[PDB]
Amino acid sequence: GGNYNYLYRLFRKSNLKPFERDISTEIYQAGSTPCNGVEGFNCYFPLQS
Amino acid sequence: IEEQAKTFLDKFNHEAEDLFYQSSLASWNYNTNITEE
Ligand SMILES: *[C@@H]1O[C@H](CO)[C@@H](O[C@@H]2O[C@H](CO)[C@@H](O)[C@H](O)[C@H]2NC(C)=O)[C@H](O)[C@H]1NC(C)=O
Repeated sequence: GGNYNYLYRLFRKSNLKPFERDISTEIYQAGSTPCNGVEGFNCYFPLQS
Repeated sequence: IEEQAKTFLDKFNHEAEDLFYQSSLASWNYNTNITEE
């Protein structure tokens, strides 16, 4: 049925420094636009499973 | 802009591969063992 408890990050502003760690979940940001916390056109969560 | 389309497809390429899997795995269980359930 699928083990959906193992996630990974697939969007970030900039690549990590070595041995750096980032557990935030603040929404992403597509083309120029606000998007005050809410998916939609060009914008969406940063974690997949 | 074009870089917005690349980030659109990556979101697509991850959600589709799992939803196509289960939708084709359930078509296997019907094809090799027929019930109506
Ligand atoms: C066809 O497959 C289904 C499901 O894969 C089988 O139905 C039940 O499967 C569960 C497993 O989750 C068993 O615990 C039940 O005992 C099964 N039902 C019955 C009536 O045995 C079904 O058995 C398969 N078809 C055949 C002919 O074995």
